[PDB]
Amino acid sequence: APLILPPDHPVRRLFQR
Amino acid sequence: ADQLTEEQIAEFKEAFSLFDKDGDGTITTKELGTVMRSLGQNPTEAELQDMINEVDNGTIDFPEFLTMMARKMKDTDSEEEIREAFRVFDKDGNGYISAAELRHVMTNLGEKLTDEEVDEMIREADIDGDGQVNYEEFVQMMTA
Ligand SMILES: [Ca+2]
Ligand SMILES: [Ca+2]
Repeated sequence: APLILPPDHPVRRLFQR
Repeated sequence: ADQLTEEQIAEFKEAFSLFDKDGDGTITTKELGTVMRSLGQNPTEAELQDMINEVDNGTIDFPEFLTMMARKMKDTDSEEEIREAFRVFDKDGNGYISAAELRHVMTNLGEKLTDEEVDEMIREADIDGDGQVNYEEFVQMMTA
């Protein structure tokens, strides 16, 4: 089970390719 | 997630109108600086000029001012989260992020990338060419 990051998190913005 | 409270907005309004010479509701660059110094900060010439042009003569009204203050809140929260993330990515705590550390943390965050893709991200963010990503290179990588 992977960690759940908030939508406004910079790391999730890094996921964007 | 984090937003400006009614208390803060009211305080921003009072600080805005306290240094508005006319009753127009639009302050200049010089007047904006005095507002900032009343809010416990101290920006410079270029900083004040960059803030006033980011939200559009060289004058701004309160709705544009509140927009600028909201963006400051958004940026200061992103700055610490990047600082938080760096300590997580830096598994051994040596002050650098290796390709192995990057791949491991990405796995726990539902991000399965190939070893080549990881090498690319490191190669892309590595300015001084040490082989690993330090905090300075990490910030630029996260800000984009
Ligand atoms: Ca490390
Ligand atoms: Ca480096």
